[PDB]
Amino acid sequence: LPVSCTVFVVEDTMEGENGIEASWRFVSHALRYGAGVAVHLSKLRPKGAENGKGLVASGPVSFAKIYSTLNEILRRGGVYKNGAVVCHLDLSHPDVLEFITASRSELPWVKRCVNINDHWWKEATPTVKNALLEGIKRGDIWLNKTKVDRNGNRIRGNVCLEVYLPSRGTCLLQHVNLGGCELDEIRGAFAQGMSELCELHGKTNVGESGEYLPSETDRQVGLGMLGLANLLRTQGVTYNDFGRALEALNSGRPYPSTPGYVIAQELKAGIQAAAEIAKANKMERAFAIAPTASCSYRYTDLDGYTTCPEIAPPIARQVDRDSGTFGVQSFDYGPVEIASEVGWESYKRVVDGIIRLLDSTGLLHGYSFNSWSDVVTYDEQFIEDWLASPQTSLYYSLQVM
Amino acid sequence: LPVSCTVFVVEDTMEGENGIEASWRFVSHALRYGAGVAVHLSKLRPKGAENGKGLVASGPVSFAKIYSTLNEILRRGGVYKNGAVVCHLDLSHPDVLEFITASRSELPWVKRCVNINDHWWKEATPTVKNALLEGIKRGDIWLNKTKVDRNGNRIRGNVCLEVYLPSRGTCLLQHVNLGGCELDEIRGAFAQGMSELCELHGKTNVGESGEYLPSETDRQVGLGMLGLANLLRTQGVTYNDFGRALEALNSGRPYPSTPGYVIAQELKAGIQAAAEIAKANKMERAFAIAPTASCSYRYTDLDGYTTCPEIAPPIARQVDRDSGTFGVQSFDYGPVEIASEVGWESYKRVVDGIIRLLDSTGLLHGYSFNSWSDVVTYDEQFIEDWLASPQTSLYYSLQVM
Ligand SMILES: Cc1cn([C@H]2C[C@H](O)[C@@H](COP(=O)(O)OP(=O)(O)OP(=O)(O)O)O2)c(=O)[nH]c1=O
Ligand SMILES: Cc1cn([C@H]2C[C@H](O)[C@@H](COP(=O)(O)OP(=O)(O)OP(=O)(O)O)O2)c(=O)[nH]c1=O
Repeated sequence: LPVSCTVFVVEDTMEGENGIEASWRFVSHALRYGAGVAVHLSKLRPKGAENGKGLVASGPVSFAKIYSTLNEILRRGGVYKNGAVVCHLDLSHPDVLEFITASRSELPWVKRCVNINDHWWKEATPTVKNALLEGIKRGDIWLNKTKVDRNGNRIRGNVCLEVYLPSRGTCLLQHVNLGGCELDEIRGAFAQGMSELCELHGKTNVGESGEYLPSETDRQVGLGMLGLANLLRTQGVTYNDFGRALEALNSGRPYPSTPGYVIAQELKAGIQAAAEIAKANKMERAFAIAPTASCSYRYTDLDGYTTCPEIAPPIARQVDRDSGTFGVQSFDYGPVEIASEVGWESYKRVVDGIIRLLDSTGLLHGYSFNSWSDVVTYDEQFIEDWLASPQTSLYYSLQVM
Repeated sequence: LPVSCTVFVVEDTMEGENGIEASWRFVSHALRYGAGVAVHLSKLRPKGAENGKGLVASGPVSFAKIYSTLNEILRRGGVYKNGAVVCHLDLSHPDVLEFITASRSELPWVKRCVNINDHWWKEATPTVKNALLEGIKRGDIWLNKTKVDRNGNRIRGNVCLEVYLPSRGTCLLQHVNLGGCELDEIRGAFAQGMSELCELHGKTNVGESGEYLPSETDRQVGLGMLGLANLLRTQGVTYNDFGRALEALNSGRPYPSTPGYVIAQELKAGIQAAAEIAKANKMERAFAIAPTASCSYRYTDLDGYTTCPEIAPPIARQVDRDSGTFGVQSFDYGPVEIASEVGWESYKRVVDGIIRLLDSTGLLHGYSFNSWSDVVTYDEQFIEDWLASPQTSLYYSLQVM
């Protein structure tokens, strides 16, 4: 199916409609088509908890092994080999420590994400914090925040962390190419994208298979953006200037009409237009920023160069992608600013400003924030700053220098 | 349930009534109650077989890992911890070699049995034979023969190898205590046991759960025997004399009326009476010899000593059984002959004679033959002799001296 991702929550019982065995069947079905899953194990009771009629429960870390085996077998046998599994878990779970410290031999083919917020982080003991920092520094444990819908009932993130869905949901995404649109066309492009997304929401028919929710009950769609670096290059605006202009616009402070200010105002106007169009069709959540590693390569800017993925600056001007089918393809991002030159502060400020702009309308799913391992030093201060900032995830740990 | 064992055969398809996923659910259900399973993987296509719509199949050895994980988790969490899994496989399967050589790290918590006969053994290449001999010498691979019902449709052995059942079947067993019955009472005891088994066959209601076959369609029961060594001791008959008498009786040759001959004639008469009673109730198969390690300890002979398990001679006169609940219990088998003193030949001849007597009526399931590793040298000649002899399995590799 076109469904890129799906979300499943497993109840604390072996059998049922959403039982662990039903979880095995659903994961097998999702992997046989290539779509990834995010099996949330936050409800399984802790390991060693005795009920009285002796059933010494094993805990989520035990079933992680079953999911790992299923993933390995089916992905190596599956038609689509791009599927992945992400076994989310909470930070308040008493088992989290074990979940953090399991070596790659025990759980070889499953990524791991931790749902954290202010309360659980504060309550966590120092040992758990140190284990989390060590894990993230080695690139094993991802982070994600917790957000409740307007009714207060919990919603859960997907595989790639920027879309928030309920149980057995699905994800519909569409990307707007900033590099390929002129400054005046931004609002029109945003309106066209949002209208197309609203129209396409009701014609997917994903839920007909009986595994997914019906389309009428979802009321969600994600309008992401890609190709910011090319736009900044074309207008001759550096990341520092764009970040300062975005911060000034968001704070409401007066600012001179520099090109960065014009771009920021155009982005705000387009976001507002898209928000109005979505509100017309009764869309709960509209804006979601997802990585475009597999989608950016098929688009081009005005000058003919390849558009940079999402809004971050490309690590290197030229990228050589190796695929077993089409071989090795060497593409160029043009004379754009790259990670080492811009610096950590400019990138962080720019992403924070854009995420604040998108969130201002209240229709934000999330963002798949990266992290440059060769520049910043992982510390509890870094996690505190990440939690304080409007970001909503921590995806990968790259090397830039 | 009282069901000691069950048999499942998995088809070559992911979904269905007997699909691999149905196999996972059935194995989980069987393990949650302690009853073991014998998941026959002889129908899964070989690893690496391509169909054209790319599905590079993994093979049975891959799903052995899923079954191992399920067994580990559920047995350590299961209420009854006596459950076990035995992943049968054929000798003609092109994957058998891998199945034989997998180390204990890959498949830690699943036993392995090989279904062999004359044709497959002859067709097997030397490397497979050497791998099988090495495996059996280390006590990893068990053997079992192939037998077809009166209609020619294949039937499959259970976990402990002496009962032959169809898919989703069950096993009903009852044991006759030779040590606790006088020489004249043998026929009456056999008749009583067979009548009780026939009566109890139709009142188990195992198939009401929807997983097992209905009781009306089974038409099977197993009348085993235990406590031969005590009987031989009481009558003052050594294993050699009893074996010679049994061989003479079976061959039809004239023989003097020695005590061994009297015992053999009584056994034959009792077997014939039980066979007639079973045939009265239309029983397809009636006689099955199973190990009594967990059942012999609750019975006593005429002199008050504990009866020896099945028909083999006990390894040591005194046995100290350690259980976490009742602690350590030291029981005595009395002044009975033991393994080293009797020798391999006498034991082999006695078991062969008794199995021939039981098979003479055509109502034999099988026998769980042991093997003394410290006496016999494993060679292709040994396997040839085992195949030639009326035995039907090869269970464990013990040490006697
Ligand atoms: C039976 C069993 C349960 N468990 C644990 C893990 C599951 O999350 C949890 C679900 O057990 P349940 O299936 O709900 O056990 P139960 O219904 O018989 O008893 P109760 O209602 O009190 O739970 O039990 C094991 O880990 N291993 C086992 O073998
Ligand atoms: C899809 C898939 C199949 N297989 C192998 C193992 C199973 O024994 C076997 C069953 O596949 P099927 O489910 O029968 O595949 P199919 O129905 O789409 O195509 P066909 O009818 O030709 O089989 O395929 C894998 O090993 N891994 C996989 O991911």
